[PDB]
Amino acid sequence: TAILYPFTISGNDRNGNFTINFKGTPNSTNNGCIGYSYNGDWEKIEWEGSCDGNGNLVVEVPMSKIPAGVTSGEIQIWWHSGDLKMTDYKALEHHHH
Ligand SMILES: OC[C@H]1O[C@@H](O[C@H]2[C@H](O)[C@H](O)[C@H](O[C@H]3[C@H](O)[C@H](O)[C@H](O[C@H]4[C@H](O)[C@H](O)[C@H](O[C@H]5[C@H](O)[C@H](O)[C@H](O)O[C@@H]5CO)O[C@@H]4CO)O[C@@H]3CO)O[C@@H]2CO)[C@@H](O)[C@@H](O)[C@@H]1O
Repeated sequence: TAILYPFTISGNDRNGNFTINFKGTPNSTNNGCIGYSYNGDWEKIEWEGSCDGNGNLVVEVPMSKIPAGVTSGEIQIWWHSGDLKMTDYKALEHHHH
């Protein structure tokens, strides 16, 4: 039961990380990706992790994994053993709550 969150980025700036905060069922098992179209073809930077006792999960990916010229994509949740939602993401110095 996939969940998709669209995003837009600069095509040029690639310093730092793409950081995602999720809230979900404590101790849940979760995975997904950061996906994007690269010259029309879909590529995926997979992520996985378990929520802590408070139900929080932070995912970090280097921005350098997204090729130059890419301007849009989706944060995707794939597997979630309980509940999971994106509460914030940060890329290229910009938070999105
Ligand atoms: O460890 C937990 C659990 O994992 C189990 O195996 C999982 C596995 O870990 C993954 O969760 C896997 O994930 C697949 C998803 O179920 C789903 O099919 C997903 O589909 C994506 C697709 O990959 C792609 O990103 C697609 O992007 C679109 C985009 O949305 C946009 O429309 C654009 O224009 O087009 C692109 C391309 O079409 O979006 C889809 C989501 O809608 O793909 C995942 C794999 O890449 O599922 C497995 C379960 O079947 C087991 O190992 C288990 O034992 C273990 O407990």
